[PDB]
Amino acid sequence: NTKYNKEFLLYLAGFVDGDGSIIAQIKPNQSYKFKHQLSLTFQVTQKTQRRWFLDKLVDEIGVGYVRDRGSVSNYILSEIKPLHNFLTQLQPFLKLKQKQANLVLKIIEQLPSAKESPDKFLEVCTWVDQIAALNDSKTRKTTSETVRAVLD
Amino acid sequence: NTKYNKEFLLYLAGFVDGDGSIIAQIKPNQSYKFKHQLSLTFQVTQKTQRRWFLDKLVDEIGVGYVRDRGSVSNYILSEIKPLHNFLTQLQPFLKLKQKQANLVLKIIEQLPSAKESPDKFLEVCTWVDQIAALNDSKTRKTTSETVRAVL
DNA sequence: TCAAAACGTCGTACGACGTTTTGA
DNA sequence: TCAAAACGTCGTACGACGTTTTGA
Repeated sequence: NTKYNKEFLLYLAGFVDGDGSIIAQIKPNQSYKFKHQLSLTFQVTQKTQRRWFLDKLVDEIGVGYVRDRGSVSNYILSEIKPLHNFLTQLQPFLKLKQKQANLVLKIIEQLPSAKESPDKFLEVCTWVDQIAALNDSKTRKTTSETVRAVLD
Repeated sequence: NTKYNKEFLLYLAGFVDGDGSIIAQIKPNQSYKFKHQLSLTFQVTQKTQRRWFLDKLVDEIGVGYVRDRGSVSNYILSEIKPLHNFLTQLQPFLKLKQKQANLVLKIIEQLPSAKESPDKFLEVCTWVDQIAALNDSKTRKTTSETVRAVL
């Protein structure tokens, strides 16, 4: 892993609480077993002028990347093992997004177990619902209950 | 004149850097000698469902109040002295808003110096701009020129 | 099959201002 | 003539999804 110092973890938990985003998706893909991918994405969208912030932010955390969208850039971390580490250390300090982080961790820890059984998959898809609910969910298309459809 | 928890200062500096607002307005009013009020505001906006978090702020910081906006809510701190204290302690831990902090600080300090000698009042009004420059301003109306041309 | 990356999308919510009153 | 509250309101990000690709 990598072990994050407490001064830094404190600041970050603050900044994540206000300006930052924890996303959980079920992505229709024909390529998979259950024909859905479970993606966890942690992300912070800054204004490209400020990319230095997201870049320093890449260097400090030591994992993940910055994508330039044009006027805006994101810091993205989709890598599961580092993500899990990041979110365990941050969770204790989160005053707002704490539950979503705990839900991301629960989802991750159970990921392998979910590939095995169909109805076990849906139990995990519900948590990626519960996560969605804790954001203001707009364009959401694929839910846990969309999956149950095909699974039959 | 409260001293703050460095643990809580770090979290807050992180929070403010992301979600916080430092606003410097030149607000024309007909009362004042120079016919402008000088106004500093540090605000945090949160959906009213989360209003407790705003209350926590009123508590941890000790001063300021929550305004219920309907579906959303603001924590406001407009009191100059508490604001100068708060920003002094927070300023070293600010990354993204760091500059704004030190302007509101340097403004607050020069306030009485501005109450007297308008050419200095102008010099200070200038600092409001530079703050508005660090935010991306949208509806900005009254500026340091707006005042000056009337001086 | 899977973890990841790559990339496309858009309706409004709210930051950052306004204006005007209170209570000295 | 002040500080400080009260209250009002708009433009363009942007957040939270989305689809598709990559390479083992």
